[PDB]
Amino acid sequence: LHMIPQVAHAMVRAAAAGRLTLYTRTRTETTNFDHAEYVTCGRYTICAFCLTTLAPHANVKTIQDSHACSRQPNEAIRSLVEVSDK
Amino acid sequence: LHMIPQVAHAMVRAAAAGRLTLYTRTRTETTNFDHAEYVTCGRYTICAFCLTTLAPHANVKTIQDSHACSRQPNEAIRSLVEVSDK
Amino acid sequence: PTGKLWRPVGTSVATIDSLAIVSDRFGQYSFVNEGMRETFSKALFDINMWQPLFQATKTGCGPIVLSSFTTTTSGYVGATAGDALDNPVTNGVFISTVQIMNLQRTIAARMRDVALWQKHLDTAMTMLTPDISAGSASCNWKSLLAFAKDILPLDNLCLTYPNEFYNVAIHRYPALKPGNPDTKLPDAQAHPLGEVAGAFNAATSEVGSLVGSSSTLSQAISTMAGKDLDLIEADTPLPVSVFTPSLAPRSYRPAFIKPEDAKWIAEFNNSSLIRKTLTYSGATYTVQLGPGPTRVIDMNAMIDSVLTLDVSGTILPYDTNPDLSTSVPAFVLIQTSVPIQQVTTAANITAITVVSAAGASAINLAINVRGQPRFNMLHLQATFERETITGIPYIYGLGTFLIPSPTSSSNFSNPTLMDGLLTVTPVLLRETTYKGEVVDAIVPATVMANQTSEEVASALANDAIVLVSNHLNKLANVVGDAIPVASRTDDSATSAIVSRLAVQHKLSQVGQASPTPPDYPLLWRRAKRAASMFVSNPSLALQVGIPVLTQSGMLSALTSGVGTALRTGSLGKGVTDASEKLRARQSLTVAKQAFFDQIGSLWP
Amino acid sequence: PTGKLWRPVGTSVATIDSLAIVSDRFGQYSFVNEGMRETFSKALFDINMWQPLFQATKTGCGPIVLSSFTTTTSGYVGATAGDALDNPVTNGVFISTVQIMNLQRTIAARMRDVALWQKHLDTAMTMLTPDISAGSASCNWKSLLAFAKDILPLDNLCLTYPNEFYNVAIHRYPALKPGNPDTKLPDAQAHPLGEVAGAFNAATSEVGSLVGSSSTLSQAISTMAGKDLDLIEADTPLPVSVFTPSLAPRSYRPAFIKPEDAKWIAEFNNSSLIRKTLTYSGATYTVQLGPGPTRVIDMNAMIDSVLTLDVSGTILPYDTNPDLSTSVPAFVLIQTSVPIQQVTTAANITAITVVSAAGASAINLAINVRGQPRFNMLHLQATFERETITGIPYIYGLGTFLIPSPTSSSNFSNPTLMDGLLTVTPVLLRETTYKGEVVDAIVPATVMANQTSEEVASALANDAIVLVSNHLNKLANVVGDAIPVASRTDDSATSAIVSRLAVQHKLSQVGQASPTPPDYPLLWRRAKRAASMFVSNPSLALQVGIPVLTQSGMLSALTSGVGTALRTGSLGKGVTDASEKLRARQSLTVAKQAFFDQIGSLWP
Amino acid sequence: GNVQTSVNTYNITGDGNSFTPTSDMTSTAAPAIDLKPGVLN
Amino acid sequence: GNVQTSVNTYNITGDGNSFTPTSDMTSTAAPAIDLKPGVLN
Ligand SMILES: *C(=O)CCCCCCCCCCCCC
Ligand SMILES: *C(=O)CCCCCCCCCCCCC
Repeated sequence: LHMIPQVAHAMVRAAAAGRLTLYTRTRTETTNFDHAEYVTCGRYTICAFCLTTLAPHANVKTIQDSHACSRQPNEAIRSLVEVSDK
Repeated sequence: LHMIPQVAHAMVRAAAAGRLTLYTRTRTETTNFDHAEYVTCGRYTICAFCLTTLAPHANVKTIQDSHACSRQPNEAIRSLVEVSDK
Repeated sequence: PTGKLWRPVGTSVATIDSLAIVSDRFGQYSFVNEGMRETFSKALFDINMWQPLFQATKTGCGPIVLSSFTTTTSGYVGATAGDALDNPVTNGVFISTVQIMNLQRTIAARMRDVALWQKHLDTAMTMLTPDISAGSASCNWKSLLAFAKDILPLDNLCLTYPNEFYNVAIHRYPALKPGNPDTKLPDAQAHPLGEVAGAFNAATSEVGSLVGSSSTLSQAISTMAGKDLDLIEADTPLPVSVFTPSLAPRSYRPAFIKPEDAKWIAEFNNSSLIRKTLTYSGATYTVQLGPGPTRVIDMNAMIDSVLTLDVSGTILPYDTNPDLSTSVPAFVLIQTSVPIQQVTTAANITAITVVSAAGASAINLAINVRGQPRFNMLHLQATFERETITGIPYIYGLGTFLIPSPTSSSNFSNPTLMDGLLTVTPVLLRETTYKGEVVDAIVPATVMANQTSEEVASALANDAIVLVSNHLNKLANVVGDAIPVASRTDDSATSAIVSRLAVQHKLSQVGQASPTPPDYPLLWRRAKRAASMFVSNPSLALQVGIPVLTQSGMLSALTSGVGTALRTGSLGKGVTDASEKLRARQSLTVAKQAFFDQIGSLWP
Repeated sequence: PTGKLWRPVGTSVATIDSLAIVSDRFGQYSFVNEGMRETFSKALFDINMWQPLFQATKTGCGPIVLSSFTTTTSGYVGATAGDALDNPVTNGVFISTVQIMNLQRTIAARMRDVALWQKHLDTAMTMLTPDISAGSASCNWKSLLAFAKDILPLDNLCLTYPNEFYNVAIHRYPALKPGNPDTKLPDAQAHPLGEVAGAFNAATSEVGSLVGSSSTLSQAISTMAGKDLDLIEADTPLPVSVFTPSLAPRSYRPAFIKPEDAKWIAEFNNSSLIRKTLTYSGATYTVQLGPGPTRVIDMNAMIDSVLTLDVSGTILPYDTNPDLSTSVPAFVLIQTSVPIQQVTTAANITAITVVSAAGASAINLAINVRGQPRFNMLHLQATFERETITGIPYIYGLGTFLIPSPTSSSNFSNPTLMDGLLTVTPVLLRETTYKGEVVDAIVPATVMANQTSEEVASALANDAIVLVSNHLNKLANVVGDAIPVASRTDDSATSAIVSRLAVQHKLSQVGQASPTPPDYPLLWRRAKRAASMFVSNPSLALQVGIPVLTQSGMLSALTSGVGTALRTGSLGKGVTDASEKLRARQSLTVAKQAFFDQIGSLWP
Repeated sequence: GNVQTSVNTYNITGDGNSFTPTSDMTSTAAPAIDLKPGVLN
Repeated sequence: GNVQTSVNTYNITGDGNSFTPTSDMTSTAAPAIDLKPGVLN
């Protein structure tokens, strides 16, 4: 089973005080969501394409994954971070 | 099973406003509880000795029973009637 | 022996493997055991009878001998090589498959042929009751004939072949005795082909009728073993299946049923009103829970059924409180936080779902029937499901009103449409309900004398009570039917009970002066009305406070008596009141003789 | 044949009924099949060995020949007339009951006799390690003897009979080779009575030790079939019994466990405080539910256990808020109307029962340990029972404080004594718990990669998780033990997994450019650490987010591999690292030879 | 449907089997065996 | 305990039976039969 809603409760609390760092496929952080795949807190890591938990810990430089797709609303948590980043 | 507590809810509502009365073993009504056995509302009838339901009809003149025993507090419903009889 | 015939395929030595169903170009020869020839002979016999009508009408094809479909093979005949080895039959009589086909389609084709004629013969035969059941009674033949020459409608077949049907008839009605050719007089005895059968059906004056009294017994015996009347008050878990509950959808009238009289229905007994709101189809309505207690169907303790609350003919006072009109009546669930019967005000009611509203307000659903506008018969209806209410500790089904705007006028109204005739239909038999809980097994003995007067009539369609009532009801018709629990004959039923009362009243006398030697004439009579009161209203045995009937012994006792009682009736059980029964039959034959007397005069 | 011998009681013709256990004045002759003589001979053989010590000490009574307890009867020998008929044995060797008694009490009496001496021989034998496992190593006999002449304590029995024990010894230690009488020199070969057995235990340098490697396998095979490691990740309901949960009482530290990390523990997350009251033993106390969320043990989803909340060493700040002192700490149930996590204020809490208070206030239970007064180790403790909470939708166990008078001081305290080490012990194994519900069967595969890091460590003693952990743990010791999942030997375990990764990564490559031909050197190595990470911490396979291990294939796969892997180990499985293992044994014999060299000098 | 071979004279997946109801032979074993007291004896 | 008679050589309620454990014969059937691969063959 995908997510395990204790994970999603850590998504919103990291996005209601936006610490969420969106990482691309080349393991670099961006803030645009278009090139980004990995989503951190930094407790949990989720690739935005397949939308599954990947590592309990953060620092996505040490994660192995094989998925490939496109756009994935919810952008709403991504939108909630930049509002709460102020 | 004895009484069926729908019966006891009819005891107290007949004792909140005292209607009940106390019938003796010779099928005459008294108000002393010492010579009395049968207890009415007048929906349900209960002999005070064995304390079981006997006939939902009253007129305890038409009830057959065979029990014989003494000492039966609750006298409290008997006491609540004469206070509420005023 | 029985089954298909086999033969040693490996030859000579027939072992449990050197056999093989002797099949071939005709199919497989199946053995025709003694009794199975009785049937096909009894079937063909009933067709040959119509011989005179087959020739007359050039149909048929000669008499059908069963010896034309069989053969005289020989080998081992069983159901399987293994067991067929123990039935060496020599020159037995087997019928091959392709033959088992003709003896079939022949008896079928001929059966049509006769079934038709046989119908004409009848509209004419029974058209003068050739059957009396006490003494005799004639009717001078001339008249009789010259009479039916009339009545019989022009399209019978008894007018086209009189003594071509008559010859068939003479063999079916030992009433018509043909006049012997060489003495030109009747015969006293009547010789119809059904010689024996017809002899053993006559209502023998000694005992009603063997064919009757015999069946009324085997019939009861069937039930007794079948449904499982035995074990009727067994004290231990029993799968609802053991009660074969079917075609079981009982209907009520809640908003009247007291909450304690039937666990599946709690009420909002609160001081003031509890007006809540809910956006249903855009429009915002207000559920009321008005002045009175508003009894609502509880959802837990409600076996996933098909609740269909009908609201018709019931008053609809939109005339006075205009508040009522405009509100679409609708069955709605109500999830409350705090348990009902503890739910005080609106903030307490979690949510409210309109599980089924009625399109069009309360002023189109009306219909004036003398001032008091009634409800045009309409059925609102949910489909409650055990688990759609999982977790949810408190939730209630309520067929209320949904007022579009609460007012002062509806301050003493209380829009519960529950006064209507609700009809719950358990849609999932496996699960029953008892005392408010859903179960998979009942404990019979528990449900005896455990309900109150109305804790029975208020039972919920397919709940222990309704099951431990459907059961007694069968056992009630076995006694009512077979056993004579309705005469001063201290029958096996009222007798099983008497022995319990004795053994019971006898030990209650043990210890203490024993000043009262058991009665018996009074015990027999007390148990007679006990067994009788049961046959009468099977239900009672569930209500607390019923003399005798509700003591643990009885019933468990009764049935096991009635049980062995049926398994011994003899055949002449009909000897009971076979005197007045006889005298009544003579009474009829005297009046029927009176009829034949007119047929005899009018049509001379 | 086997069993007692029977004989034709009806004489001559022996049918399946003309037989009868041939009993008599001696009891019943039971047949002594070939192998059962191996035991009683092997037992007596080990006693005869001590012959030289039996005569020396005038005990015993001559050598015990097994041919003194048997006989040479003949008849049919089976377990029952029916089957004994198919075992006609002539002049077989049977032992009568009364004999089966002596061969028993003799081997028992003698067994004591020797068991004693045999103990003295030992404290002297092993008292100079007569066993090396690589190459040889002597120790000039004179010294050796003249040495033990010392060490051996004055109450042995090897000093009272030197060459009466020596002769017994020579047959047990192929180390002591007696000097031949007519050439006055050793023998090279050593001939101890255990000639073969002792040959097959030597640590053979080719492969560790046959006796070892053989058992370590049959041992693992036992478990594999026993507990039911097979079927370890079966996807379908399994009775808890199938998991033989025993000696299983896990302890925690709630008031810390997040509610979502373990369903059996909800919290009162409410704004302000919720001071309630309750007359306990006359005195009126106030349960607090202070400032923080106060996580409480939920009662539903709590398998009728034996909750024993220990409160010791934990802080007890009666020093600051004096309010805390005077209050007897006590585990108390709390029935709330509205569901917790929705229970706002006091009027919401139905009732509160002190299921177990601690006599004496919080100022006698204390004990100063450097300012911060702690709690004198004491155990409060309820005995929750599934049904004592029937109906009651909401109820929670809370080990709080029961303040005799709430004050401003205790306005930020929150007296939950749950910070203590609570120890629940399921007292009714049949029922397990999963995701908050009580069940009777688990679905293994469901519990894999379904818990979180701590949704495992927070498991409730005897709940699916704790059961699907106790299970993997066995299977984890079978691999850890038998299979070599701890060397670069790509063993059967890490091999079963590799085949899954391939078949898996291979189809995920099907459809689309297939630009990546499967790796394999990388797959072998990835699955090696997967099988290895499992043996390591069996638990992990339950946590969501573990590489390989948590895909449905593995485990179900692993086990069934490890399975067949054990059923083929051969005997010489010990060949693994049997090189360094060997070189290490020679290392020891070189150091032990060094010892004998001193025994050889010091005591010349 | 895995091949058996002798246990029973017919394979299920055997060659040329054929499900095909005929209004003519209504499939039926033996349920109504009479055992009632009078009728069994 | 109703009398049987021949089914089995002993009646339970039979004459002079006797429950009486003896430390000498510890009651035991055959549970530990060895079947493991190497040991069964
Ligand atoms: C092998 O067993 C494959 C499954 C084919 C038959 C299984 C049972 C379904 C067909 C029934 C045949 C016998 C009477 C229904
Ligand atoms: C008749 O069946 C009366 C009951 C007496 C025996 C029933 C079973 C209890 C005794 C067991 C005997 C066999 C081994 C325990």
